[PDB]
Amino acid sequence: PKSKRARVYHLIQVNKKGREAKERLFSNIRETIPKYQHCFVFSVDNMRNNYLKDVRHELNDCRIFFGKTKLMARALGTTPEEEQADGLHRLTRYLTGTVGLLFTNRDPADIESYFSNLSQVDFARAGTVAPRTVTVPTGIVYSTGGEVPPEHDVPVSHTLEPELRRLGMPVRMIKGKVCLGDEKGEASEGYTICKEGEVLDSRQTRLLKLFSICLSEFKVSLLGYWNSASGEVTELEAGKTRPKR
Amino acid sequence: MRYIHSEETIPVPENLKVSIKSRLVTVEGPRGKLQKDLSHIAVNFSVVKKGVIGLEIHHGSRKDVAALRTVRTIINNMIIGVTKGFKYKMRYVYAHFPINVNVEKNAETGCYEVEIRNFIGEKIVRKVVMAPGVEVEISKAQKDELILSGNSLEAVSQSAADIQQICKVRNKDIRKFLDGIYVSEKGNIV
RNA sequence: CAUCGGUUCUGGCGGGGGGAUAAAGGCCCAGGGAAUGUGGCUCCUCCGGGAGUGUUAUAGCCCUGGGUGUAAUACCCUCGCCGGGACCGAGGACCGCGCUCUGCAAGGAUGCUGGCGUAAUGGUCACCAGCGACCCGUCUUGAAACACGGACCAAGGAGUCAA
RNA sequence: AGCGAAUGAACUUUAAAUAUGUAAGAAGCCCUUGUUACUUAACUGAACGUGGGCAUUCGAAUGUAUCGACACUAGUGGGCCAUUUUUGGUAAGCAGAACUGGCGAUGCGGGAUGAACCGAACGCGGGGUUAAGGUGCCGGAGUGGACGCUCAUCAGACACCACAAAAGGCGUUAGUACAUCUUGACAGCAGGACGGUGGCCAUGGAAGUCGGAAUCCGCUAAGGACUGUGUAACAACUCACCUGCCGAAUGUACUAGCCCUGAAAAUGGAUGGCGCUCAAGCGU
RNA sequence: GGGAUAACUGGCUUGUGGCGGCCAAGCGUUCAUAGCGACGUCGCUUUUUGGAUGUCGGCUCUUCCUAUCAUACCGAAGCAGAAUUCGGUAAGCGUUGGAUUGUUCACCCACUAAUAGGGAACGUGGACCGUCGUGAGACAGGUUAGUCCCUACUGAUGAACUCGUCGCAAUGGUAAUUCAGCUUAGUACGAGAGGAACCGCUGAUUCAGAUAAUUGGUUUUUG
RNA sequence: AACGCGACGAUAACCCGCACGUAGACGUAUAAGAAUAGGCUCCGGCCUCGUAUCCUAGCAGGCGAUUCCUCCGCCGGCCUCGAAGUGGCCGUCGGUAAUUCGCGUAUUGCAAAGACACGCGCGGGAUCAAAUCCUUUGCAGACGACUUAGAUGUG
Repeated sequence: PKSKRARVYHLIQVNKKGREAKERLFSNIRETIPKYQHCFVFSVDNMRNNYLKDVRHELNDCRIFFGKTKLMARALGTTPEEEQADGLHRLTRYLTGTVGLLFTNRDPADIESYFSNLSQVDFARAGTVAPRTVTVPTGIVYSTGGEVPPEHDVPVSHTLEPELRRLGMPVRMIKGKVCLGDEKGEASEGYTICKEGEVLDSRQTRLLKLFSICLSEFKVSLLGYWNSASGEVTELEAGKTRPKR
Repeated sequence: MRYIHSEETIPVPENLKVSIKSRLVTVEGPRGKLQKDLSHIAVNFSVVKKGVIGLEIHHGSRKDVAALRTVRTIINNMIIGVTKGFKYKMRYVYAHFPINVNVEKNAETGCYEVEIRNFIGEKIVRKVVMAPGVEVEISKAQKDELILSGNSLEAVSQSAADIQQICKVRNKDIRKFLDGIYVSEKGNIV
């Protein structure tokens, strides 16, 4: 009838992918199943996956898929009756959460030797426990919020003072410089944005983002493999405790 | 379409005591007393679990089912206010004339009075009276910020809205004159 | 008031016929099927309550064919019987048609009882009440609307007489 | 209707409806035979005479409060409106014919009221039953029954058009056609939103985002030589798109009802009034 | 000279032109093509250098509408302040002249807060005829056309309810307007030139209702 | 509001004479408030329903018993009722089928003018308490109307 929200059409080039992207991902995974030897599965639980492009470049030999998990489960074959190879329906029992596949031809020991050695500091996603009490000083607010010494710090942009105020900080600007209390200093107390052991919600995650502070570690957990010759699977370490269905 | 049945759920925590006489719902908790009358809508109130209130409409239209969703959150807001409370942190900023704020709790009728001076140099005192049940204190953590606290969300939000409206600039450009008192933080006590 | 006649209004009852000799339905007999799935069984936040499996078990339902069965009932048509009320009584020897024939409800109301003369029943006036209801004549016009006459009463007053 | 009949409204085997001319016996028919003043090649026609049958179905139905001829005698010789058909015209009104009907010389019931609407025609009375119209009160008669719809900041109200549109309505209900969906629909939240490439021209500057043109490719799960905010340019935020969490139906365009708006002046006033909201409104 | 309509409007009127082309959802003779066709856009009017008004008035007064000029309130604008501009709610309260003119408007000038526009059956205080003319014209030519009642309201009285005193208040009318000065303040704001407002205080115009101490005016106290 | 209402002050009891006795009674009986997607309550339970609850026998309702302390009414006494004003309790007195009887009711025939007592008023006169006219006043006046004053005084 009536009293309904008006859909905002987007005058933009990129449109919905729909059914054609479904079968194309089905086709590429099937076409890569008999090409490579070992089928690896990895999990990235609550981390930004912007460095997954970096593991694309370094592992230029391999072929690594990370999309919808139910599609990747149906592509490998959930039941033992319908599948592309033996033991592939054991991997579909592994694919539960945010997971991806990794087809490789090299020695299996060399792969989790790399993935144990991979470590890059990342911005914390919402829900993790904060490992440090970070705090902007009570005076003029800089770009990094006092992480670097202020003698080597640049002041924060004036356009961010909308977003800093909206995210919760009681900040002002005097004479074009964004300051928390007085321009010289003192006056106010300061803003502590996260505590020890507090679960980080959305807003302080965004505050750590624009202040360029990283409070988390990006590591990708390898779960298991299936071999084309051997035909069976082995749980590496991760799926022993990780919920699986 | 005359829907036969529609129901909704209000969970109640362990430290509460809710009572519904006819539609007069009262929630008693750690923070105090809350009470409101909902006789203007036809709702069937029942208990269906250990700590679950049930609210049902029988043989209703779309607007009768939609009236159950608004009364779900009003009662839930009464549950939140009597458990956790509501806090509004308003902040007053000025360019040249420093706005002065004084809060005194009046002996009769028990209502806080917030009186405001020197709003762009005006000589008029602006006395705004808070609703019965909301407490106003000058914040000592941050400069030039007011904190309104209370159990009734409607009372604390109306008292905050009354302060913003009374210090409104008139006949002057609002792109140049940014003086006023504005709500900044809006959440709970705990 | 009783017994009648004419008209009329309104209640109740006994039959008959018809439709798919209603369609249904109850109780049987035989075959089939399903879930808004009975009991059972498994899982099952156990006064309790959900999920799944499985065709009558400790519930039942649907579809088809047959019997009771020419079943009942609804609906439509129809042959009658009894009660309650109102309005009316025209005509004045016999004759006619009839019938249940020692006379009848058959070409129109009799029988019985009571009331009525210091008033039965009427009249006129005044007024109240409900409903109704433009001021007459003339003239114009399709018509209204205009227009002319009307202060009131009595007497007079206008198609006549000759060829 | 057909053209598996022919031919092609102007086609037809057949044939409408619907109004509208003409006949349906005895005062009638046919032919035979004669004449004429008429006519024709000619009783070929017209008229005058001749013959017959059927008078107890004499040649459809229905009705028939008589019909016709002659003579004599009064009053009349206007129109208005509507339906249908039809001729012409306008921006729209409108003008003219023909038929029928109403009013004219006509009372009564109803439409609150009334020349033109609906019902129905008239002695004086009693009884019964209806029509048109009504049954909340004024007002006789239902606050009758069944299923829905509608809330109007002067709704609507029973027998009717213009303003008025391919119009505006985050009002409400019903329906139609396409599309997505446990291969997790739309909405939300958590995130990614890359690399050649600060792509080429312009130029203090212009890196996606003042302009002109082009608008390609790798990784993909996806990502535009960019939807907006922004900067002097940057940066940063965002959208398109994509993934994780939840979990079941959605969402686009039209259609039909009822409702709002779709233009209003000026003494105070009108569904007839009161008033009516699961109506005392609207459809059956 | 003959014929024909007794006469006009009464859900009339207002703000957005016409013509041709392109596009076009729908409907239709059988289908968006027999064709009807809005919103836009294109061509013409129309572009590259900045006077118009005939009979009328003129004034007061009453009442109403709003289509609002001012005064109150808000929304928007590079709206810094000041001054404004556009729009919306609003009829409570007010609402000019002068020059010029036949008269008005337009324009110009002055004052003011502004000196808006309308309605009130558009409020209350010849008509031929005759005579002579006929290329046109007339007529000291004619006669004729062509209207004091009732009542509402207000004021003052008023019969009856025993006279008189003190009251209540249904209903009806209803009233206040606009400007300025002091302080805020030479302050916010501003490069400068300039330049507010709220609270508080004091006057003035108009309007309404009273009054005669004082100051004018008037003298059937004829002092 | 001259056809709305209230509080208050002072009145009109005598005597003589005479004119008449329902815009609709017939048991003219019945106080919670409040909600209606709830409420009442003996705290047992109850609610569609006023289809309820009180009263109701007796010559138009007699007389006398047997028998009963129930109901009704009048006066007080003490208190209560004020939105446009009443009931309660106690005491006296009068009446009183909750049970059972006896003596009357008739021929007004099957439904359709006597006496006594009490009110409402008229027509006289006498007894009150006022108002108006009268004379003065000028706070008032078109004329009515209005403010005063006139009975011994503060005239």
